[PDB]
Amino acid sequence: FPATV
Amino acid sequence: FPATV
Amino acid sequence: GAMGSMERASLIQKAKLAEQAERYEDMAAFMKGAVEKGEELSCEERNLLSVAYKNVVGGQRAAWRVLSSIEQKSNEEGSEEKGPEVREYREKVETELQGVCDTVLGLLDSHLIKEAGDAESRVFYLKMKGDYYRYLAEVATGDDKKRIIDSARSAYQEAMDISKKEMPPTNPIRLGLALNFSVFHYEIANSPEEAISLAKTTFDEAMADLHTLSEDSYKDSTLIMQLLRDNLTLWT
Amino acid sequence: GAMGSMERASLIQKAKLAEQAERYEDMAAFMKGAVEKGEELSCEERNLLSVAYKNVVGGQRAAWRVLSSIEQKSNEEGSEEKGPEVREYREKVETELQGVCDTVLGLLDSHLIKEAGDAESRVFYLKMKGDYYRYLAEVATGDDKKRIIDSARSAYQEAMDISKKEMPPTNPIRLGLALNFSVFHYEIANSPEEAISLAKTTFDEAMADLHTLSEDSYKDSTLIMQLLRDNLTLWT
Ligand SMILES: *CC(=O)NC1CC2(CCN(C(=O)C3(Nc4ccc(Cl)cc4)CCOCC3)CC2)C1
Ligand SMILES: *CC(=O)NC1CC2(CCN(C(=O)C3(Nc4ccc(Cl)cc4)CCOCC3)CC2)C1
Ligand SMILES: [Mg+2]
Ligand SMILES: [Mg+2]
Ligand SMILES: [Mg+2]
Ligand SMILES: [Mg+2]
Repeated sequence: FPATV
Repeated sequence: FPATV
Repeated sequence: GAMGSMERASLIQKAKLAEQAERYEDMAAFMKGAVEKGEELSCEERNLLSVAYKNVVGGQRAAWRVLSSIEQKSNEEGSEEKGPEVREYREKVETELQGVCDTVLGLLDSHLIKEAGDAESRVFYLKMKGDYYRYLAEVATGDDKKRIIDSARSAYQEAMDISKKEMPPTNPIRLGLALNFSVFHYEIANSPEEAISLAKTTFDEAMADLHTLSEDSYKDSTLIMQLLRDNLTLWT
Repeated sequence: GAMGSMERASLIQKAKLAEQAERYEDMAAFMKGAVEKGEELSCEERNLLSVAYKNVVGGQRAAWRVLSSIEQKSNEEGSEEKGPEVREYREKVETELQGVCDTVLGLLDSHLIKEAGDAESRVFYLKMKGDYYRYLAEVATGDDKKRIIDSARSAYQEAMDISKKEMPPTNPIRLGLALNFSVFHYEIANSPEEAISLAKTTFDEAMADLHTLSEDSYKDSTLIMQLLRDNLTLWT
């Protein structure tokens, strides 16, 4: 999965 | 801490 | 609410304790209590609120993905019929997840967003609104899917417009927003080109502004920039 | 109970799904439901029950230890007075922990133990009873501390007597029991010599019986033996 903050 | 199962 | 009788400062103090103990459900309940006192949140308090719910829903999403994968496999050719249990349990986890998103969105609507006048607060809350509609969209399959996706897009877009007018390109909130909206485009809106363009332009405009920063601000900004780079590397 | 309307097999199936999703609270609630159907548990079902509650209370204990440490520091000379919050939150986590122990002990008393006639089931349930009294003892500070400690010791001792009569020295249940009772001695009963003697004798008697085992039984037994060795290395 892609990085989110 | 010591190992328990 | 069960937190109605506790002091605002006591709720914030316990949220911090719950964070240290990695008790995120507790943290979230404390921060919900604090929001419901009706006063605006400081920068630190906004971060506690986001950390708490990010962790709770993050766990739920991971669980949902495990269960959904199992359920998909069950619906493959050759798979033996195991009854309604996998669907029922995926639905249970989904409903809980939706419940938490609805809670967070509830707090933002009543009344965090309408009272947020500074760029750093308003952009932050609108980014959260985008995020929790994005999580709802991840599990959405019915008549409202399109409207959920658009509710995410609309919140992210308003946050984006403010961030571009009112914040420097290296602002960690601006960066975080761009990172997540870019993921929205890739994973939810079926717009990988938009996702890539956004991540790239955000990265480059930040790079060109790093010279204005102190050592500590540089560290903060570059951390999030590396996450944009990580996503670009994944997608290209 | 909220699980009263669900099929026994459905509860077991969902417990396994909850395990895969690392949803241990759910797992535990499913297994409690299954126990409350009133039928005896198979070997696999006993393990699901123990895994679930071990994980739930394990998390609680870690959180309790964080909070207790913070609370101790607050009561040190020079520490600024921060109010009742740290004690209140430690107490909250403690009460929840005690609640879960009481639930598990409830299940064993009504009526898992009294129906357990084979060595592998009875030793297992008595070991669990020892364990959940040991967790209660970890947080106990009042008039009942001694009786809680003795309730742990009594359960562990009965399990030990059965295990020595009815199981080979390499039996993983016998090994697991000895491991935990030895920790009981070290950490709860202030008997480090007994803890060490137990771990050592258990290890040595197992070593001498490994020759009787298959490759797979050897793997299982030696895994737990290494945990005895790990504890001995910690203590000597
Ligand atoms: C007033 C203010 O800016 N407060 C907060 C925002 C803050 C920026 C730095 N942060 C981060 O780098 C991480 N979290 C995060 C969360 C939300 C947004 Cl919009 C941006 C960044 C934490 C560490 O991992 C990288 C992201 C922390 C929050 C300071
Ligand atoms: C019928 C039967 O024996 N069922 C279960 C007991 C079992 C032995 C092997 N196990 C283990 O080695 C671990 N868990 C454990 C839990 C409780 C006891 Cl009393 C002993 C052992 C899991 C892996 O890590 C080491 C301990 C699993 C349970 C098979
Ligand atoms: Mg649904
Ligand atoms: Mg553009
Ligand atoms: Mg107490
Ligand atoms: Mg002896």
